[PDB]
Amino acid sequence: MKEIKLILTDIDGVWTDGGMFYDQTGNEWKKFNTSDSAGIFWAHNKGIPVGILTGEKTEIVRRRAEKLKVDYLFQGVVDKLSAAEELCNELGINLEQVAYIGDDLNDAKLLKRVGIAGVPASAPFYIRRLSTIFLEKRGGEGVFREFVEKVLGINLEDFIAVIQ
Amino acid sequence: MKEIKLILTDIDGVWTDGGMFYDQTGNEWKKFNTSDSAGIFWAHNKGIPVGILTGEKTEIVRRRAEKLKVDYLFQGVVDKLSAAEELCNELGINLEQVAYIGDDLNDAKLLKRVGIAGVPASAPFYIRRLSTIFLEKRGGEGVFREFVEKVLGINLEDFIAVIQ
Amino acid sequence: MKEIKLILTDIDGVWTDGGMFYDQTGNEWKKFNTSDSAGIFWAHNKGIPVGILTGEKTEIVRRRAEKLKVDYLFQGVVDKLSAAEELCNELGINLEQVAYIGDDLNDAKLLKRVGIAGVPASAPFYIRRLSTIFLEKRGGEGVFREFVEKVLGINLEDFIAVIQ
Amino acid sequence: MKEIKLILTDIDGVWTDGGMFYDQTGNEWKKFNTSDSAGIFWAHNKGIPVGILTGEKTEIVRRRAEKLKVDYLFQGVVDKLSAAEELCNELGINLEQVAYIGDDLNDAKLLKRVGIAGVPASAPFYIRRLSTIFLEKRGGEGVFREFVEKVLGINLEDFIAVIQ
Ligand SMILES: CC(=O)N[C@H]1[C@H]([C@H](O)[C@H](O)CO)O[C@](O)(C(=O)O)C[C@@H]1O
Ligand SMILES: CC(=O)N[C@H]1[C@H]([C@H](O)[C@H](O)CO)O[C@](O)(C(=O)O)C[C@@H]1O
Ligand SMILES: CC(=O)N[C@H]1[C@H]([C@H](O)[C@H](O)CO)O[C@](O)(C(=O)O)C[C@@H]1O
Ligand SMILES: CC(=O)N[C@H]1[C@H]([C@H](O)[C@H](O)CO)O[C@](O)(C(=O)O)C[C@@H]1O
Ligand SMILES: [Mg+2]
Ligand SMILES: [Mg+2]
Ligand SMILES: [Mg+2]
Ligand SMILES: [Mg+2]
Repeated sequence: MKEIKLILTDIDGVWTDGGMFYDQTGNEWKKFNTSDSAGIFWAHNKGIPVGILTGEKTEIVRRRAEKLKVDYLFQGVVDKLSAAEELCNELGINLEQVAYIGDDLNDAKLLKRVGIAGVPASAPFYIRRLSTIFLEKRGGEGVFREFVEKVLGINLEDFIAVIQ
Repeated sequence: MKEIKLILTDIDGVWTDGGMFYDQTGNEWKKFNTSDSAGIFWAHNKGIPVGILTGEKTEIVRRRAEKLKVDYLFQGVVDKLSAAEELCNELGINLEQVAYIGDDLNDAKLLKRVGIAGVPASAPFYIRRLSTIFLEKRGGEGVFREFVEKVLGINLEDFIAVIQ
Repeated sequence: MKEIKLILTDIDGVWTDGGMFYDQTGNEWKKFNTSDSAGIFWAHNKGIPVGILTGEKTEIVRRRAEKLKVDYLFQGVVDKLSAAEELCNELGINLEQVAYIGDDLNDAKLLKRVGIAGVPASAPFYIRRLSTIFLEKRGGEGVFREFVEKVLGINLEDFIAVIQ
Repeated sequence: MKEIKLILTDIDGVWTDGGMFYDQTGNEWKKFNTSDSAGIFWAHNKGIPVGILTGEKTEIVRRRAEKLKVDYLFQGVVDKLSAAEELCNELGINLEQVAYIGDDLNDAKLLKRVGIAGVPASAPFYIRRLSTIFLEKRGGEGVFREFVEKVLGINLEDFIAVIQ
């Protein structure tokens, strides 16, 4: 499929089902899926970097990005298209060489500009229709992994090669 | 769609799937869905205030309401119809100009009196039948967003206009 | 529906989906569903007490029981049939006048001896086949409410009566 | 079913749906399903030890292993096949007498070598195809219980015998 040099991803509604847990004390949680770490694995296996673009800003996400050895983390991003363009500048690539997955309004402008756009099955219809590949999985169900595997054309042969 | 001047909403079973998480220490959680924040976005985009009426009283909900810039928050409400009527008086509107979404016994009197009544798909059947519009989504699945988008007639053109 | 004078219930797998959340510090959580409180409402409306029999013993459940004004709470119960017999003996009640809902091995002896036995849709097949009424809901989905409404014959007329 | 002398299991994605909950303070949760404890019950009832092999290392799992009286607990395992072979050598059994359930890349080598391999319905397709028995349940839904019951041929007669 289309050649990709950078994989970018939103968090809420992609790495999660959109859930934001609040308690009585000011603490907050997100629920990640260990399945998604394999998306980082396949990307790094093919020598492709992964960056997170999120509108939120939390220690939750910083620690998760650390655990998964994500290459870039941008939090509190107000303009994701600008952020992506700037990062493309740094790497000497075009948006045409980027695969991005997001699920909501703040992702729309960037989704429309990238080489491959992914949107989970759980997303609003007017975002889902921006997706250029079909994703079966919902947010939090391992849809980041699904996206990476499809974008990179990971097949049974690739699997067999890594489990020797 | 009927003219609407105020959107009101329950929390438990609408903004959540009814889940109430308890630990061993007296703390408590709810799980919100980031998708519902777009309900506030659309309402405010159309100049319409949003109010929360809940029979619970928690810091959980105080914090979530603040995060989403909800216009009105009423907690520990014992009589939601009276509460809605009083707010209408203060605003110079009548219940026929209100859209309300709720899911259970304490919402029924108000559901029967508003201009547009919404009830999530997850709700008890005797409450569900009070709904005057069909909602596909369950509590916690983004059903508040679904309600707002339906009530305000948010369409593709409206979406295209905001992502420019 | 036959005459019922006491409604008894398990917690894990009935009031919850079986979920037991553990953290890194020795704390523990359960997720309840606010829908189930209506089960207590209907029982009390009909003048029927509710008791909890659970094999676990937690502050989680003590607090939840208090919040819902449950009439009886017995925790750390090893022999649920004996516990039920002893409670009923204090109240003058025959097991045939009891409705009990449970979901697992420790509930089977009691389920086989009560007037109405309920088992959630999510339960192991060997237990589900002991249910004497059909319950559509899974643990944590409001199946306690479902059980009470069916056992007490709660219909649209009862609903109309409480909201008028 | 074939002769089994040891049951081994992964945690994340088998005993859970893969969920990893992070808060703002460095704490972490997993959500277990009480249903899975019956897996240990049946195994011990047939005189068969159970061991956990997991690549994570948490107090969460120490606590859950203790609660369920699991015979062996190995965490931070990087090579599950080697760990299993070493354990087998110690017990004087071979891999053909082991039943193992896992869901992801780190489980594949061992799944290919055991006497009975189980993989939950929620797992990646290239792992699921390694399963030698059909499992209907997803991670966190009681799939460890399902695996044990199938591996040990637990039938209605067994159930009847234990509830007398
Ligand atoms: C070899 C491997 O893939 N390690 C991955 C593990 C396993 O999925 C986990 O140990 C299963 O139990 O998950 C992480 O720790 C995680 O999602 O938190 C990230 C890590 O990159
Ligand atoms: C521009 C915008 O829509 N901001 C909304 C964000 C994004 O949905 C989030 O940043 C996605 O990562 O969610 C909130 O913070 C929230 O649900 O907590 C409310 C806020 O109004
Ligand atoms: C009138 C009524 O139903 N009160 C019930 C409420 C409402 O369901 C809740 O206020 C909705 O927001 O829930 C509880 O507080 C609860 O489940 O914790 C129990 C209580 O008996
Ligand atoms: C007799 C029995 O099987 N006890 C099991 C209980 C019951 O399932 C529970 O008490 C239901 O309320 O679950 C555990 O405590 C657990 O999953 O934490 C393990 C324990 O082995
Ligand atoms: Mg998002
Ligand atoms: Mg409600
Ligand atoms: Mg139970
Ligand atoms: Mg796993």
